[PDB]
Amino acid sequence: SIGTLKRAWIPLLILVVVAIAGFTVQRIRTF
Amino acid sequence: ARPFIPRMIRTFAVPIILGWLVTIAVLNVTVPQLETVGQIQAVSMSPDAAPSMISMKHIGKVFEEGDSDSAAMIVLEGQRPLGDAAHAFYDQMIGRLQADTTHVQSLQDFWGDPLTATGAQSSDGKAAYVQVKLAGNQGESLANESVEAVKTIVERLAPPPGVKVYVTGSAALVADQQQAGDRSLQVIEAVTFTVIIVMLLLVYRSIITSAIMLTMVVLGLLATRGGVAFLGFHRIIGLSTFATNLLVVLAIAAATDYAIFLIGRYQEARGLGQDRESAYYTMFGGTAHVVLGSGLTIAGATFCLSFTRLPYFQTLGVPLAIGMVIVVAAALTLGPAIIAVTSRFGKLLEPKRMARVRGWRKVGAAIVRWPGPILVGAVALALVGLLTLPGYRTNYNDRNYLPADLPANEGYAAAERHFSQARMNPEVLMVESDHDMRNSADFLVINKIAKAIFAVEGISRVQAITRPDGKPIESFYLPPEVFDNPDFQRGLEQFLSPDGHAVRFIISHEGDPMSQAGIARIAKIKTAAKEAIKGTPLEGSAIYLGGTAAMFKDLSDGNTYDLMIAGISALCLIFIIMLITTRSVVAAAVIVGTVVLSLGASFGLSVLIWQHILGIELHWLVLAMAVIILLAVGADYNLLLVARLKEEIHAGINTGIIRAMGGSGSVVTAAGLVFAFTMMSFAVSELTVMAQVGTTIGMGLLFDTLIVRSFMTPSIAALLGKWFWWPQVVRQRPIPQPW
Repeated sequence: SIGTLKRAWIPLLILVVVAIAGFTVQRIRTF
Repeated sequence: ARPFIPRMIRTFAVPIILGWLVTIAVLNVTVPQLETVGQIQAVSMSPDAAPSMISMKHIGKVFEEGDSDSAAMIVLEGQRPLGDAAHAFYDQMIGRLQADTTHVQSLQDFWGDPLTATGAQSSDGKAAYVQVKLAGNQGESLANESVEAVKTIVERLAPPPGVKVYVTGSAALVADQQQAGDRSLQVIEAVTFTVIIVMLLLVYRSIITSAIMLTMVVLGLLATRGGVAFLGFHRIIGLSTFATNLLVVLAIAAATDYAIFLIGRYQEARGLGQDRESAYYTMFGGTAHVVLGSGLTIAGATFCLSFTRLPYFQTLGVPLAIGMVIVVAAALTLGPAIIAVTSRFGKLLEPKRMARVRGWRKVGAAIVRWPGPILVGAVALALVGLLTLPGYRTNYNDRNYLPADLPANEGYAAAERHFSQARMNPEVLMVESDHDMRNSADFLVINKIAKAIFAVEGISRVQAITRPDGKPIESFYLPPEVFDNPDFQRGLEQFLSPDGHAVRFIISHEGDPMSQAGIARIAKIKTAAKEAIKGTPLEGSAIYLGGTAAMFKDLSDGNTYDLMIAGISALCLIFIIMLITTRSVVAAAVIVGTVVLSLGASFGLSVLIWQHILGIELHWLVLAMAVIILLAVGADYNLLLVARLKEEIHAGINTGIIRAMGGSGSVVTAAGLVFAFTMMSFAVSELTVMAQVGTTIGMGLLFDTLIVRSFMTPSIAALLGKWFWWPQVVRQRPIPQPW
């Protein structure tokens, strides 16, 4: 339903941003 | 009505003030200072995973010469070719040095041996040198005390007439650089204090109010210093002098920012014509969340800075995170209390001769009516800044960033007069095989290795058991009967491994080993050795390259990757906080873009001023610290301005922009100018690295505050209009009202 995906867009956007940032930083740390 | 927190902080003002005073008093009396704690608990500079560090450790282990990377040189020069009295002095010198065991782990004796004396002595015979290995890795205090001890042993005994003796090498350089830094914080501090006071008197044109603001700044600084010192004293967290320096500077920056924010908001509210209480309540309610968000985002970014793989940055996150937490708590609790008690007592915080908000409303009117031209002009200046960036070179030689009167510098100069190379910074290469190298065939292969390494572009001297003086430019043959010669036995014990499974070559560069070319040369050295051993029975052996050049190459690579990590983390956190505070994706995207553009332009401008005109290249610490401070301070200012804009957007967007300007542009500009010029006062400093950092940060904040933040961001806001708050829906102007 739209209710849970438009009331919770800020938290999910923050979670995805943190997810990609963490993935890329973990990938960089091994260089 | 009156929210809980502001009342709880107003009613109990005196108890909170006394609590803070007693807490700081205890923290600073029962604990040493930050600098002493950082001294007693210094940490290494080179990460353990660096191939240079591993190679140095392994070379030391195999030859039983210690497990430390530190080293130093003693150089003898005379007005006449060195004679037998010089030899006697030198022999007594090495005896006295090797007598010590807790400081000098091992000593490398060439000049004594007549076989290698030709390689250990200048061509004209007026100079000689020896290498002693100290105790305690680089950056540790053990190395400093060890080199001080060696220097005193040197100066205790009287030399022959006509010869002087000096101590040199990287160890002496770092130690005496630290001493010079210790002794070079008096006149620059005096001028800093006077510039601070004049600038404050300029901003407030009063003596009492500047006094109160300085009171707040100093109490906050003392609180953070005492807290971090206490936490680090009991080995809870790790510290280093670099961390202490940055912590102090950032503490002053944040403390002055928050103090001016609170005072300015209170003063403006008073100017609007309210009493002495409602003004306190409105300033708290309008600034507290901004302060809290700014502080916590800075703390989070600085903590995430601890996820890297370079000691200069890894050991730096936790101290600043805790320091910023302390600063935020102080500014939130002591601050409002002190304003309340000061304002209640009498007439001390009052506005007079107001001429700032009028001018800033005028510039607001200018920036709302014609956003196109102003935006394009600001972009033009930014491009003028940016185009100088791509041509930018760095320097790793720390010698020429210090005054010329240091004893290490004079020993260097005395070394440069008789030697045609940079013999004070050698390198060592080691090849380790699984069989004995003490026979003719492996000696021929060693000669091949030495010859191949010699022909590298810019390698001047290469010393090896085959050619002790450093010029392997001939055909050669070593018969197997020379191993019986005791002098050859001393040579072997000097170069080959005692078990016979290794050899090492001592390589000296041309010109400056710690410039870009010197750093690039070491990879070529390694490749040349690998190709020289290819096809011979030594094929596939292990190659270890130790020295200072390897250290700096690996440090540079780590620096690049670590800068990327920190940039990504900081930009993500700024985006997140903007999104939370304003609830727009476009606004956060615009602010992030503006920040990146501003940092690029400011660093390009600094490169223009220093690298091109003045002709001296920048260090790299300059880049790191400049970016850290600029990021933090810019995040703070941007967040305050965007929050204030969001506050008064209901009566149209144009009126909102002009009122937000007239209300907070003055405050942000005052804070930016005060800190920028306080950082510009470091130009007159003698030390070039700290002068460079001060100037970079000062110019960065001047450009940021006067152009990027006062003309460029409000112009973008006014130009984009109602699409600056998407996905929220806003009207570009309210319903018309009847006359």
